[PDB]
Amino acid sequence: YFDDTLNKTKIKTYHSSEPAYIEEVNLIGDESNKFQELQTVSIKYRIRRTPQIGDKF
Amino acid sequence: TLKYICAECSSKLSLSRTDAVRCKDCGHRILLKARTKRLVQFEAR
Amino acid sequence: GLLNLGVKDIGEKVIFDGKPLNSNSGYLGNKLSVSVEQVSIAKPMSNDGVSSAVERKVYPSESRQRLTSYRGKLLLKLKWSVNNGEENLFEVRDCGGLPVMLQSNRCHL
Amino acid sequence: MSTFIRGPICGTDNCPSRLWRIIDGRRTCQYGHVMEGDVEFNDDEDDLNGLGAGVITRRLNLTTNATGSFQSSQLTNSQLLQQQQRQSHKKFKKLIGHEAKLLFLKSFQFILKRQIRWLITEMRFPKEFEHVAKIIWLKILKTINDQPQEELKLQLHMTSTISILYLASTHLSLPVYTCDYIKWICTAKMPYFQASEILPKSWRIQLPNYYVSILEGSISPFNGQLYNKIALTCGMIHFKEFFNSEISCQGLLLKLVMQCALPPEFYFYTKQVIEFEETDIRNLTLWERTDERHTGRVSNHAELRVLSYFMLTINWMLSFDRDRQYPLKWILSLTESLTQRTTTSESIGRNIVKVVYPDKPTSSDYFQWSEEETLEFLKWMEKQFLPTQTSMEMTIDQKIARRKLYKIFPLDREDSTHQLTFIEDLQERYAKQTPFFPPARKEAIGRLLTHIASQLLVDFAISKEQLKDCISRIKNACLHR
Amino acid sequence: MFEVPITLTNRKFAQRRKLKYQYINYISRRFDRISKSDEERKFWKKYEKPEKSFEIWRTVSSQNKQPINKQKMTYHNFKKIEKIPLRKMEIPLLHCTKENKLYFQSISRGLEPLKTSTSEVRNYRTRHIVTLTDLLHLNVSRHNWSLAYKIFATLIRIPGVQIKSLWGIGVEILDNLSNSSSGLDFLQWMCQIYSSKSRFVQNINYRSIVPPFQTGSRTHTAKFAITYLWSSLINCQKSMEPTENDLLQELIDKISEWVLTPPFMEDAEVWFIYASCHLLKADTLSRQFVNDNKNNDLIGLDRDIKINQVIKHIHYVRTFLKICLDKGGFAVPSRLIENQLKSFESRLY
Ligand SMILES: [Zn+2]
Repeated sequence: YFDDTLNKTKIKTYHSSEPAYIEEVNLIGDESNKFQELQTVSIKYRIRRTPQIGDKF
Repeated sequence: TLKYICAECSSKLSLSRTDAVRCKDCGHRILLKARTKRLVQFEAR
Repeated sequence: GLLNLGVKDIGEKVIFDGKPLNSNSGYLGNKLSVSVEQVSIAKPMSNDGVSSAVERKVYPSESRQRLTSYRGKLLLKLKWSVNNGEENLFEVRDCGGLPVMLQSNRCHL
Repeated sequence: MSTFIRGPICGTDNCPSRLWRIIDGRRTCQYGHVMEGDVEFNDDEDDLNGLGAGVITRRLNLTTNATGSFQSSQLTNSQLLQQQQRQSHKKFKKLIGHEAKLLFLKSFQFILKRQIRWLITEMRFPKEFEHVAKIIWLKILKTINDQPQEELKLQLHMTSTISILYLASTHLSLPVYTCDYIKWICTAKMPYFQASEILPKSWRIQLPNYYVSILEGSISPFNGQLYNKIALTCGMIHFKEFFNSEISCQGLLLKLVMQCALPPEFYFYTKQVIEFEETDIRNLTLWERTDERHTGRVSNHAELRVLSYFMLTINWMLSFDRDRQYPLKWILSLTESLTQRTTTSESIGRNIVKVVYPDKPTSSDYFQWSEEETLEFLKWMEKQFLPTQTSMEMTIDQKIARRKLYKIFPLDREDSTHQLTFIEDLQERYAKQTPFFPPARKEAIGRLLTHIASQLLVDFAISKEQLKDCISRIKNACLHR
Repeated sequence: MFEVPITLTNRKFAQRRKLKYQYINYISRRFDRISKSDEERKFWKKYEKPEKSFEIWRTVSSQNKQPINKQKMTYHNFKKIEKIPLRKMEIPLLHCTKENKLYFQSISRGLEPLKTSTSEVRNYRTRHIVTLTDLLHLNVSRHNWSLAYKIFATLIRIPGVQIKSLWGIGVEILDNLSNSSSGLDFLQWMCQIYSSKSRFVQNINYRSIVPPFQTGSRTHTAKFAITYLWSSLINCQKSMEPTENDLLQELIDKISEWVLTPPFMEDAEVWFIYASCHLLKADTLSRQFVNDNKNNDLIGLDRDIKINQVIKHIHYVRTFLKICLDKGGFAVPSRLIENQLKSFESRLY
């Protein structure tokens, strides 16, 4: 995204110990009166969990 | 053409930084980001 | 329903403009009866761009995807009784969105 | 460029780069070495019962932990934001004055040109029609520049453009005015009535500074309105000196006789009275450049006088046809057959012009509107009113709503060639009179003359008396035998 | 001749209304005494509104109020009140156009204008439209379905339609149009296009949207929404009792989505036709369990679960008819509906 105040293109980084995959990204304009800027985004991450030593059964 | 699907009308569309975040065929305010033909490698395990 | 019996039991809340009228004063400067007659709950609706935006029935899936509450407009018929009945005023006031139970007699599903 | 350092640089090696190892908690040298700080703060544990009303809250005036050593910024004054928003809500028009006038000028420039090319397609009148029209306005422009400084009285008017095309056509002398006007209204041949076209999208917006918006047919011509500006344009133009044989046309006479009681003789009758005292045996030319702003009964609107001679001829001729060449019962038959009737395009057009609902001469036909006339009317509305237009914004919602509404009433369609052609109708009514071979006839003659008065007057600026004022005028002119 | 789709060329009419009111508050004032833009808003704050209907018709059968006022009008007494308001109208009369000078001097003499303001506007946009509006009204006055529909369909595509006739000729044209559409659809599209559940009225100079034939939701019953429900129950009746059904339920749940707000919040037809749709749902179920004891020889068919489903309803509908009476509803001739319902409950025996 880009903030005019900083004149810089910034990004929100993902911070985790393990990778995932983005399953769905949903754009939320709802409850808005105008909101033309598309300010809310929902990103769902898929983290696979393979059976592993220490996982409970 | 980037794509955005209406969560409630199924209508494909391609919003721009210059248009309202709304389903142009229904009027919904929720849009699913469409998947594209994008290469991804996978380890088969 | 239970909620309308509750509002019939809370009854009235009386207030006197401080008796004035200059027995005028002592014998109250007119009675101002107030109360709530009925209470209605409506199924979730959303009109956009305010008035002039055909309303749509709102389904839970939208409330979840939007990550927002699933509210029903709560209305209650207000009774503004003046001089114990010299003048009666009704107004149904909109009291914001009451969260509705799913599969209840007030949810679309 | 900007500089590095607005926080730290490695005073060891002269390497001004910085690394973040979030796993380390360490700020380090991106290129070289060492600890840029051992201390690392604020990533709390599992204990934030949140009693803290923490009223503080950042607001960018106490700076920030600077946790980005990456920087570039700039000097700021203090929250561009208002200047940012001023700049976002700047690009509009906010002009006015000479600059606004120039584009007002420009737009006027363009629509006329669009007008001219439909002109060519409709009439197929080669380079010629096109180039004469161009220099005509080149000449018109010449004058506008001179009284410039800050003079903003450019006349033009919805009328000026057709006056321009009119005068140019007369130079060439292709047609007529009433016919041209009716044809144009009927087929919207001109882009005249709506000014949204251009390709302004933008000229539209250039807050055409009061000017431009005033574009767009604004309204339909009254009494004078349109012959008056033609005179102004001529004075503007000094048109008569420049162009030959203006206002002329033996074709308007033909148009007129065929117009109705087309008499294989009244063309020559009226041509003869015109021959007579009608400007001493001479094709009357375009009136002059009525320089004066009062624009009085110039009346020498050549045509206006042609129609006057036309009318006069009819009753003179017909109310002293001593030989009785035109039978009593013959006159009413013509006025008879005349009664309304469809039109291979023409009469339908004249209905469309009648619908400017003016002085109520056609208002009632408004009412009557002979069945189908009603139908072919709605036909011409579903074809030529569509341009009509295209709320911008006001909800990509209502646009949608509007669309839905239209869908709902879907309107349209939930020997052939019925509307025969012009010379077909013309033929069939001169056949409808083809049985040719006191107080009452005088009455019939008056009856008939009122009708033509309706017709000729209706195509034009009328003056339910100037017309006759006009009539009166030459009446007077005549009796100097 | 008919009523035009558009905001009235706001040019001379707005300054004629200044001069009219300003005179009425001036002559107004000296009477009030003869008894001891903003002016126009003050005239309505002094006179008041009409309510959601048309003409403040209200009985005339309660309050005596002795109006003897007595000929109190001696030509001499009128010219005492009038001699000073007219000289104060002149001031503003000079700044007004020559046409509006005598327009004022006509209405101040008591002359009325035979010059319909909608008989002079000369705007391409406008004009035509008046052209149209009159065409479609002369075509429904001879039932010309195939041509009235074309003129109607063009009239709304031109930028000058406020529901207006757009709905009041848009419904019959669809009843007279034996072909495509049930004013219903169009009626339900209107309902959503004019809920305006906003409570308001009064305040500003309603001078392009006066008509209690568009507007409402927050008091002022809309009449196309009441017509939508009435046309919908008549659309349910035809060829019922003569899972693709639902309609008499669709109408029970569409009127329930309401439940007081603006509609029931307001009383009548709302409650009444709700009951009427409900009363029809009780008859159909007596027919579907009527003829010669239900269908015929008895029911054995597990007692009568169907009688209990119907008696519950009959008891309910009597609750809806009663609350519609209690809450001031003059609409219902209770005597006939109670006799019908008892003679019907009989059939159920
Ligand atoms: Zn949709």
